[PDB]
Amino acid sequence: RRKWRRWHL
Amino acid sequence: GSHSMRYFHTSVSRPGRGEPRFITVGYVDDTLFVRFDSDAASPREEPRAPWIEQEGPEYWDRETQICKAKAQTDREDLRTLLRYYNQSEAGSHTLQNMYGCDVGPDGRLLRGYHQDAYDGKDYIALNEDLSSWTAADTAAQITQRKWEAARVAEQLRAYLEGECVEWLRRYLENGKETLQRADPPKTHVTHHPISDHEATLRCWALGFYPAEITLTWQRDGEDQTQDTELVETRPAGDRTFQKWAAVVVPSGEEQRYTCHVQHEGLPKPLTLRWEP
Amino acid sequence: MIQRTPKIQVYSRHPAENGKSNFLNCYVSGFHPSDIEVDLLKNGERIEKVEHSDLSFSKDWSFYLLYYTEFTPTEKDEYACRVNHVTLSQPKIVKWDRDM
Ligand SMILES: [Cu+2]
Ligand SMILES: [Cu+2]
Repeated sequence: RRKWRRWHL
Repeated sequence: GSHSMRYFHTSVSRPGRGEPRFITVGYVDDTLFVRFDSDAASPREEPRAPWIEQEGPEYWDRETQICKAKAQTDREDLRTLLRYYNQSEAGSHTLQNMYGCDVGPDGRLLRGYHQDAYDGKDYIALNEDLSSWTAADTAAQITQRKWEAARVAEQLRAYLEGECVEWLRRYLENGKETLQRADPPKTHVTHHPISDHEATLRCWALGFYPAEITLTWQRDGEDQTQDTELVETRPAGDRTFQKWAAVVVPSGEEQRYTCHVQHEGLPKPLTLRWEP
Repeated sequence: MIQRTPKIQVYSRHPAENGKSNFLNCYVSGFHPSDIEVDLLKNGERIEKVEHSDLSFSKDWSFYLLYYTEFTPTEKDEYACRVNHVTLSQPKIVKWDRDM
């Protein structure tokens, strides 16, 4: 199952 | 044996035609098992292998939430990248992300991955230490600075070492009927004249799973690498793969050539010749 | 941004046997950017209702897609794949050859 992306470039 | 899980994500901006298109798929080994496409009517992540279908509604709800948030993060990030590369808002650009983990036969983490690309080129990648970054250019160095301040590597490391491996092991047990079954290639050699003087020998491998395979032609026991045409391994559409390798041989010398097939499904490597 | 023109293979799922239902595949890979148009052709005419896989990519970031359709090969009927991409001055046709 997925990992939530909590960051922006 | 060894195994992998990967999530692939692509956003493609399309100025003047609404929000970016966003598509993500997840794989265990060479098996597609989930997909999300933003352009679907009421988009949800959907199952693509039978062994994921037993996950309960909470699982699909959380996956769909993650897919939608990633789409929205990519939309903002594509705008950021226009600033970082001093680009116009007129053109279509692409943001790709892959992450996942490899486990060994004991189910231990072998390697974790998380890497991003803009317009088809490396942007920033977590190193194999899961603790430091490789930025491809001075724009990605900005992101690197932001991600160091925010301790992003630590957060990814915790996921890659923990949930990533735990869930992959679960998928492997739940789909063991297919995920832990190697289908050997079905093989044969075809012969096709190209003139009175030479003919193509083509060594076929069909129906195999996983995709990894080695096909080599030898002449009198010597590898013919520079003389061998070898197509990319390709999907059959039914979970299995196909490949072939060909050499041009002088008419009448066909019996000097042997085709060698190595595949995880095979008891031992095969040796084939053309059989008239 | 570098562009990479698609590789193209056209083939059947199973060995072609005249009169038995099968699947015709057109596998496009190794390309960038991801916008691409793929038609499957029967005797030169676009086949309706062709399906395709979801966009994904290889380790080098280049994209790949599978387009496919159920078909029943005959001795007579010719099939082909027509691909258009920003790297192509004109759309490329690759004919289905039972032997490839
Ligand atoms: Cu295993
Ligand atoms: Cu945000």
